[PDB]
Amino acid sequence: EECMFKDTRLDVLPPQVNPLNAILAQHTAQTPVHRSLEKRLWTEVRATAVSE
Amino acid sequence: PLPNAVVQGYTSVRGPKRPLDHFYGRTPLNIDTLWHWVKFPHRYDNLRFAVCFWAFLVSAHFANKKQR
Amino acid sequence: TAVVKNLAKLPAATSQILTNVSKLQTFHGLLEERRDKYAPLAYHTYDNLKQKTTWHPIAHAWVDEGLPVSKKEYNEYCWLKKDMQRLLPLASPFVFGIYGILPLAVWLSNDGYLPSAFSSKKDIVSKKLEWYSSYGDDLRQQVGPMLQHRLKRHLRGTLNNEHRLMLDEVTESYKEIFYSHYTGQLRDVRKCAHLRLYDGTSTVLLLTNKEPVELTSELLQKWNAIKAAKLSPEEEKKARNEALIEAYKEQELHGGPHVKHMQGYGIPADTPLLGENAKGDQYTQPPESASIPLEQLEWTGDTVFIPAEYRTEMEDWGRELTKLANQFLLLPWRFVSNAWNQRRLVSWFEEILQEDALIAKEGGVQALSDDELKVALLDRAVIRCDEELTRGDMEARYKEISWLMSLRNPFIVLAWQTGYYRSTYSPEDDLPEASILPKLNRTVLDVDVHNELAPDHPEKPLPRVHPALYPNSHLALAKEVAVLAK
Amino acid sequence: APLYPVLSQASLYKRHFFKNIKLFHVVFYVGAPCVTFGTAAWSGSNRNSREAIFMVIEERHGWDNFKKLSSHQQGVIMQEAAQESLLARNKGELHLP
Amino acid sequence: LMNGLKMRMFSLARQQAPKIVHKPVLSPIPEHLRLVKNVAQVQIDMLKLLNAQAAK
Amino acid sequence: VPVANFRPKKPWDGPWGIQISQKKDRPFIAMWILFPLLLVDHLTREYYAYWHSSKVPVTDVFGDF
Amino acid sequence: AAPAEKPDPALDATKALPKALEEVEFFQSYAVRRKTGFHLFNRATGSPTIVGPMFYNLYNFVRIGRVSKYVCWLSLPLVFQRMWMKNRATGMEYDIDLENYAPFEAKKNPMHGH
Ligand SMILES: CCCCCCCCCCCCCCCC(=O)OC[C@H](COP(=O)(O)O)OC(=O)CCCCCCCCCCCCCCC
Ligand SMILES: CCCCCCCCCCCCO[C@@H]1O[C@H](CO)[C@@H](O[C@H]2O[C@H](CO)[C@@H](O)[C@H](O)[C@H]2O)[C@H](O)[C@H]1O
Ligand SMILES: COCCOCCOCCOc1ccc(C(C)(C)CC(C)(C)C)cc1
Ligand SMILES: COCCOCCOCCOc1ccc(C(C)(C)CC(C)(C)C)cc1
Repeated sequence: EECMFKDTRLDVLPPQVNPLNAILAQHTAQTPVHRSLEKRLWTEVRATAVSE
Repeated sequence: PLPNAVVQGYTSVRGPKRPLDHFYGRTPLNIDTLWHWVKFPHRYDNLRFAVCFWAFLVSAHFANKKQR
Repeated sequence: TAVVKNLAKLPAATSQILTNVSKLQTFHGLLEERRDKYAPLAYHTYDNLKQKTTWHPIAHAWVDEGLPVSKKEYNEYCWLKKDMQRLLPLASPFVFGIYGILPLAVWLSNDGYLPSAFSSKKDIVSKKLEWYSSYGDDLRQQVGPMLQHRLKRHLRGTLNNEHRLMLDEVTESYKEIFYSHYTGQLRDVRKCAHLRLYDGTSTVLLLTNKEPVELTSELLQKWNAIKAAKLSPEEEKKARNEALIEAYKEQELHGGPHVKHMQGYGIPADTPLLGENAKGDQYTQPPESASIPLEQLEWTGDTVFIPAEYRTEMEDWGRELTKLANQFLLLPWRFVSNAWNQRRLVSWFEEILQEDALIAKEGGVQALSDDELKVALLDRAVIRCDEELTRGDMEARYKEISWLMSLRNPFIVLAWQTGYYRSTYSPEDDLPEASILPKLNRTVLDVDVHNELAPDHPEKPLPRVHPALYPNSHLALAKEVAVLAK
Repeated sequence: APLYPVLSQASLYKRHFFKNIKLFHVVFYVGAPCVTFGTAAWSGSNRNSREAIFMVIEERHGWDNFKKLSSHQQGVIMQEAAQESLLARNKGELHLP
Repeated sequence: LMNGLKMRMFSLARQQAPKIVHKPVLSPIPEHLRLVKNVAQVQIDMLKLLNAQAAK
Repeated sequence: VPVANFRPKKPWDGPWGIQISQKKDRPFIAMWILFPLLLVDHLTREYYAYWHSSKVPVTDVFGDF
Repeated sequence: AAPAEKPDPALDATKALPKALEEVEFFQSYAVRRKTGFHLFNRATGSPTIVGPMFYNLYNFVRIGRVSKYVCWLSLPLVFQRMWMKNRATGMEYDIDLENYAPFEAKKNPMHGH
């Protein structure tokens, strides 16, 4: 009843959770493993492309 | 007889009341703070006695003359 | 003053008025000729109390995808319809008498009360922008906040009954949509779509020769595939009916359509047999279509849209909220039932959707000019003329409200729109101080429409993730990238 | 730099006298003169004794003749009438219908 | 407090000006700005290191 | 560049707050003038009919008589 | 239909009687009086009266008033006016002829109507 006569903003703060983790986890769960290993090839070939 | 909301003055949340202003550096001016400016008559009491006497006397004079 | 200034051009205005009427007649002839052969019959429906018609865009707002018309010509059509509405005070002398000229003087005083013919400008875009910046933005900037309050107080209800009416999952989205003028942060449109959680599930029953079947994403996908294959009708109808019987079996396994167990709607069971008509244990009398075998299941071509808007429906809005919704959109509102204002709002909705379609045909938003985009956003009621935004912010705003209007719900549309008309005035001259940061800029990429967003839990809001940070975003955003880089 | 018509301190000091009233400050302060000089005590007694007085007068003496007499004899007859009415010898000394 | 008595003493003096008490106001704006500062410094160190790598 | 969601006041923004306060305390001011007027209207009143009255005060509203 | 609302304590009745008793206790607190100058005529039995020991409270509140304590007594002389006029009227000599011709509020007087 005395909510107006308090300062409870510290008792209720916005969480520091990154929602991106929930997104990337759903991304890996849907993909297979050989595509995960392929991404290491896509990155490596991109490095050699920038090198040449 | 009555619910607690009516007694405490609120259904769910007690709302803050704006406090009363004071006007620092001067006397409060309210219906009950007027004796600071207007005391009972004390300056012309003896003149009141004199004027009451003279009013009674002059009224009696002219009334008696009219009646007679 | 403006009275004599407009009387000076009143002779020169009648010719333009009649020319505009002819243009309107020709365009309406074309549009109705197309509509009378390509558009379905949206039947009239009465409200729950069954005294006045009710209107929804899903059934009544049809979009002629394939209208051979330029966007500017449609703008002319709509603007001249509004001019015909504004020509109504000319009837005052013909119903009141020769003394019915003072209303005509009041009409001629303000230029915002007048049609296009009294304007010195020529291009429809410049004319529309002049009218807006002179009269319409000001008229709209004084209805926005009050409309927002009415929408809020429609959701939360009156007399301290929020614990009985509001939902605890739409709470943070409600706050971000309605109280972001406190924070100064931008809004995500998906948080306005979360307001639809107050409503039920919107369904679509296709009517067959046997029973109604609920439409699903799978059945719709199959029908679109069959439509794209361009097969013969002997094969097209066969595949459609195959998908239809499959969906019928699927919903019969689900436990019937969603509508059977929703308050206010329902499918009757088999009729009962009364008294001696009861033949022992068979207390029912099935319909005629029970004789038809299920393999002959064919779509009747008839559809029933059920929005299930238990809190959002325009009927329960009221005498005042409807009028303010029409005021805020610069539509006619006075001295009419809420049904007529509902139709006016739905017609505005249809106009905006057709304009969106024509814009997408013309090459999107980027093909438009700056004044044309400004005028489009003014028509959508998301910009006020005292802002001076960038082009990217305008494009993002258009994309936002276009997606929001694709959902066919006026309440969330108005909730979104009214947020862009919450401006304050300071009591001091020095404050607000001159800012140090640059003007707000955005892009079409910053708007997340291609992803779903769950409602944030009450008092546990989450930060905003850019679409670019998602995996494979460069592949999903490739269209916008190609449009912007070019 | 206030853009509004800023109100002086003394004007607020004076308006506070008018808006800082409580309910009892009106009720009792206006009820005391009202209850004393009202339809109950003084004004009522006066104005309702006058009716009986002039009824008695017009029945016994007459209003025109009463008007012709002096203020003294007028008051004498008025007092006699007031006594006759207060007594209520015919009502068994009871001011009831 | 006295032997066999307790009392409440009130002064009698006009208050010419209000009495001030330092009640510090909690606000998130300074911490917002400090968080912005820290994140920007992170990105600045990142850019400097990446430039050193790309050029060296 | 200025700060957003801020603008100068306009006629349709209504009066300022101090003006609304001045509107509010007008009944409270007229109270002091009207309660004495109420008491004076009751105290300075005379009845309109007596047992002897051959006439009663009449007030022609529209002067038709 | 089946809303399942929790009990609201504001709808209970557990403060009205305490508040009224608090008001009555504040009233009775002003009845506290010193021993000096105390006198109260008890009944003939020696037991106290009812109104007697609850006059100090009332007059201690009259002390705190501002306008009523100087105005509400001005209707009291009127009581003595009645006390005197009634006795004047109990034995007032009157004319038999006027009483028989114009009796005040007597029944069956056709000039009144009945
Ligand atoms: C034998 C006669 C009776 C006994 C002797 C005389 C009486 C002695 C007692 C003292 C005098 C009593 C006066 C009696 C007058 C009377 O008859 O009272 C009745 C008369 C009306 O009678 P009529 O209408 O019949 O003439 O009213 C007045 O006299 C007017 C008095 C004005 C009082 C105002 C008080 C204001 C107090 C401040 C309050 C402020 C709060 C805000 C409110 C505005
Ligand atoms: C006893 C037999 C059964 C009958 C029971 C009901 C009797 C009702 C009559 C007594 C009414 C008393 O009415 C009393 O009014 C005051 C107004 O000052 C209310 O007072 C309330 O409102 C005010 C403001 O208006 C608030 O600031 C306050 O906190 C709150 O108490 C009381 O809550 C109520 O109790
Ligand atoms: C059994 O009860 C008998 C008491 O009743 C006395 C009737 O009093 C009439 C009104 O009295 C008041 C005066 C002021 C108030 C307050 C102080 C609560 C007024 C307020 C709310 C403005 C502060 C309440 C009642
Ligand atoms: C608004 O509500 C307040 C109304 O309260 C009125 C209460 O009235 C009763 C007060 O009367 C009394 C009764 C008893 C007493 C005293 C006699 C308590 C008893 C004592 C002093 C002998 C202990 C004093 C005053």
